[PDB]
Amino acid sequence: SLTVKAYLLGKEDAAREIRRFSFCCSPEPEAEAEAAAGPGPCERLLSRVAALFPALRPGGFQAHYRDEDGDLVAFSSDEELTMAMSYVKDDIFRIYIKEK
Amino acid sequence: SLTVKAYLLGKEDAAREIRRFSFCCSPEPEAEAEAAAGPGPCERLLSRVAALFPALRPGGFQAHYRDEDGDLVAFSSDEELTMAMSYVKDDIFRIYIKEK
Amino acid sequence: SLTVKAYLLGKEDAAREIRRFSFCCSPEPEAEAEAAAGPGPCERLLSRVAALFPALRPGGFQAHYRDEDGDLVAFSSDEELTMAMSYVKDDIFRIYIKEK
Amino acid sequence: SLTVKAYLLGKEDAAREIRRFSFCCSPEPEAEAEAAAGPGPCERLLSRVAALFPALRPGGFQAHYRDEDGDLVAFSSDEELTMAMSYVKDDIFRIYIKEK
Amino acid sequence: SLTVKAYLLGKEDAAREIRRFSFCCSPEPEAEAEAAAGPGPCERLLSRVAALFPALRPGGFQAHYRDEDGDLVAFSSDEELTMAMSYVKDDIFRIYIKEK
Amino acid sequence: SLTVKAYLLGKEDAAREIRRFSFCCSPEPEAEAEAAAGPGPCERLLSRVAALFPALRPGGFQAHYRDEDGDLVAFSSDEELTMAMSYVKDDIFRIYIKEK
Amino acid sequence: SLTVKAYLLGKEDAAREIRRFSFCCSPEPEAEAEAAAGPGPCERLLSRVAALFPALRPGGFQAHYRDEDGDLVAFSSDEELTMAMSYVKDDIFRIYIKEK
Amino acid sequence: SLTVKAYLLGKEDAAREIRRFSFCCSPEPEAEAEAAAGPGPCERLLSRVAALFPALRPGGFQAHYRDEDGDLVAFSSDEELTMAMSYVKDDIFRIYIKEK
Amino acid sequence: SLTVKAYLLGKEDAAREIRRFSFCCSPEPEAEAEAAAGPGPCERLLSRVAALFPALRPGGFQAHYRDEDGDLVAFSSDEELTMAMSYVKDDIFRIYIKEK
Amino acid sequence: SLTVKAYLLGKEDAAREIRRFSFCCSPEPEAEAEAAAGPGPCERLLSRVAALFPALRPGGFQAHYRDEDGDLVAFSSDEELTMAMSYVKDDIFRIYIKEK
Amino acid sequence: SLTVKAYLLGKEDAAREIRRFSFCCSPEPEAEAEAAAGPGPCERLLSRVAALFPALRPGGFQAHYRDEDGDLVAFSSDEELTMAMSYVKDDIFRIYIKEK
Repeated sequence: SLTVKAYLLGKEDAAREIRRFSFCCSPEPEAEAEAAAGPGPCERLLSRVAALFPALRPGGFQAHYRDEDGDLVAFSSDEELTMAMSYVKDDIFRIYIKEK
Repeated sequence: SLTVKAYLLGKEDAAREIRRFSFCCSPEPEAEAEAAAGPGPCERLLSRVAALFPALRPGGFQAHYRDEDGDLVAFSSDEELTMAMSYVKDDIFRIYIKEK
Repeated sequence: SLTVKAYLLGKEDAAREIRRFSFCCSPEPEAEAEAAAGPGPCERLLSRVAALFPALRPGGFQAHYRDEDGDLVAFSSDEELTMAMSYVKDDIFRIYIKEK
Repeated sequence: SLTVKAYLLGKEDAAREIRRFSFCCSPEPEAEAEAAAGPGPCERLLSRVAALFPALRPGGFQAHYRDEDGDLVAFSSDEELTMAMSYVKDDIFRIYIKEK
Repeated sequence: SLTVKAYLLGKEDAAREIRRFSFCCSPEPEAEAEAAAGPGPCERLLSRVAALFPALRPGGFQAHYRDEDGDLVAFSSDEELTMAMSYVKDDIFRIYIKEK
Repeated sequence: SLTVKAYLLGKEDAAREIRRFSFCCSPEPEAEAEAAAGPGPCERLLSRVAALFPALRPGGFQAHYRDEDGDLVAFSSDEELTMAMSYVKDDIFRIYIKEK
Repeated sequence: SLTVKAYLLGKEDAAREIRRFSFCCSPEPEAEAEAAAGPGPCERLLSRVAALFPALRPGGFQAHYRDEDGDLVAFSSDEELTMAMSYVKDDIFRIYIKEK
Repeated sequence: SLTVKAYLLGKEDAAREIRRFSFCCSPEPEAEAEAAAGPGPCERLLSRVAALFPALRPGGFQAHYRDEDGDLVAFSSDEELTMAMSYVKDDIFRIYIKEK
Repeated sequence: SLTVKAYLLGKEDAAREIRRFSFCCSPEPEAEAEAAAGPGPCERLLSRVAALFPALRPGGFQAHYRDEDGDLVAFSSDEELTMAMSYVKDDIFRIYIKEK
Repeated sequence: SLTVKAYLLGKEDAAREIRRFSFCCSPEPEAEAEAAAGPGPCERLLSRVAALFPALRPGGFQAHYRDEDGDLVAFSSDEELTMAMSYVKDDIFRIYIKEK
Repeated sequence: SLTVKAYLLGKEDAAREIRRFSFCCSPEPEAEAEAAAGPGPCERLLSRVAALFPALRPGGFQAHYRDEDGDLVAFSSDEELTMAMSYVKDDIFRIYIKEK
């Protein structure tokens, strides 16, 4: 299991709302194309953040993760998630949520 | 139940009058053609706003709702109402009333 | 018993006069059509505010009550009164009186 | 699905009315010549904008879309629509409606 | 039994009112759909906090609980309650009440 | 018998006035609905504090009692009184009186 | 492997969006003219920045890299890339993305 | 029930050992002369203090209780115990144990 | 399960060594006289503290627990343990170990 | 793998030397009694700290780990190690080394 | 090639002398036991620092490297060097030299 921490950013980049959800270490929830048609972790995470942060649009936001440099990188692909977890050594995945 | 908030706009787009009414989560009040002859939610809402905002014409106004972008979209169809509620996560439906 | 507080608003929305009256928890003062011909609480309240606030017209004013959002909603129906009291938990009903 | 945003322009090129409609990602609604006799997306869009913007003529208007440069290009062909969508990366197609 | 401590937060995030209630270790008060139609602990807690904190709206507030990091996470689901109790080792469940 | 000590709090939460009254260990003074219509200890205590602390409103105050944590919990129910006495081992019930 | 960091510049030369991608130390992805018809690294990088920075045009931007002096040099040739990497000693290639 | 706290005093009247035992509010444990032959509370208390404070003699000590003045009064009679409890209002009986 | 925290006291009553062990909520480990011949929790705890605190004698020490007053009470009976746990609300039992 | 961080403490409890070693998540290095004769993790860790901290005795030191309270608990048993790791969520095990 | 930067520390942990040397990416300079009899990188580095920092003893010093936490870890084994380089992403290995 891997708890993912999300940080909501308003206009002054100030923490509006905080919420976390339990995630599986598994690559993807489903295997069939009826349930995985390419993505998996990204589409899963972006789903929870939507229901968790109703303050903004359901799918009208980008999640930005810090890199080795610290800069924000708006991720939106499973390939980018596998990389983002490579940074964190612990079982906590922090990310910066922003509404488009 | 779903409370619908209406905002009256004069000439300077300034809030003239504020009023709310309790609405049902149901699709339509009646089923017979004697009582539903196509519309339902739109005709119902537009009815209340008229009696609630006597300051203007009874049926000589358009209700504009914000979209995902924020822009105003003068709705006047049930199909447009079902969509407008899809935006709001809460049980409060805000709309911008304007007299023609 | 339920004390109703009224706030008179001039031109600058400034408290002109303040006055309160004792009201009954009962639905309506009378039952016969000779004394209740539809309304009850609204017609009763609007009656007192008139005699209490002679500064303006007797029946040429609208009483606006705050909602869950805080916005003003010019009430003028018994059905709207029962709802307005649902907001206040205490035995004090505050309202914003304005002359038309 | 693809929401198309339209902007009405008066005399001072000022936003008169705003309205949006849900569109299909599909090439055309119908395949038979009885229902597609050459056009498809253009004729479909121009149909909605007419019913949506009754303020002007039903078919006496031209829809202008921004290009790579930003300039307005009055489109009126399906071949031009497929190209216009190539600009927008998102699922929102903005266009400038003008009455002839 | 499990005593739940709630902390009311005004505008300056200062403790407005403090109140506690005795809760059952049981999963849910009732089993029938007439009495449990999905939720249980969340709907129960949120019910008490409403009657306990009349200072704000009855159901117009979000309860935020500290996580392993300490950040506030506005919970509103039974699945989130079972997790929140997993943090506290004692028989005291602290939470931060905020009115919407 | 059980002596109840009350502490009056001004603006600086400073002890304005101190007064005590002898109470009965009994559940309620009366049994008939003409004399007990639900409450008993709360309504009894709140009655004395009013006559004892005329400095403020008769029934426009809340009595807050310390819990196991020490925090103040504005009680106003008999069910809450039976619990408050469970804390004190002695025959002295201390409480913090505050005018609304 | 070599991570390339890109910096998006608006109108005030302020960092709009940040995103990184993993690159190969290899000269070119493919060798055949069907896949390398002259360029290689430039065309590859400019491809990613496009998909990564959809905020602007797909191929309507120039990437500027700092020199020994620090000044910006809009590169757009493989010969210029091999040189740009000669500056950085680490495995991180920073560049300034600007939309034309 | 009544918890009795005992304080052991060495040579410098310093608290050597602390220990408490649960006592009954009842006058005497037994009624028959085979079990009550005059004393009751004194003989009972002095019994526990012996087993509790083995540091000194089993029955070679005197228990001194504070009076209204505060001075120590070596009690050793049931008649003296009933009086000693009359001082304490709470359910805690403190006494000063000293070995002869 | 119940973790018991022990505090070693030298000559200056300063924490020499700290160590904890997991205990069972059960009354006693065994039931037969071959394994319970009267005691149970006391003999069990005093056993662990010995092996845990080899700094002093194996069975030449007394464990003192705080009471309602805070004073130290050298316990050495199962009847005293059941009482000591009645103080702590949590699942942590703190005690002051001293070598005789 | 699990990196264990050790902190050397002189006379003023000041960090004398810092050193870390890579450990296996496995229960024990060996299974045979020739290589595991009861202990495993404790004997393994205490072995490394000795070779790593030659400043003091090889086996004349105690490693103290923080608990839930924060206090130091001189561990020296495998059963105590499994518990110490239960505190840390990450893959880093910190401990306070002290020479006897 | 890999340049190793060393920092000399006096009494006030102030940078006394700075010096760097070019190192090989290779595991060890020699393979024969006449030239590698176990160590390699450590013995090589410690050799240069000696000739480079004649201010102190030739082999009477310890080199401390920062970890993931930042704390100093006096390394003196090849196994520790391979790990220290794993931290630095660049081709620069910084270390804190201290004379024993």
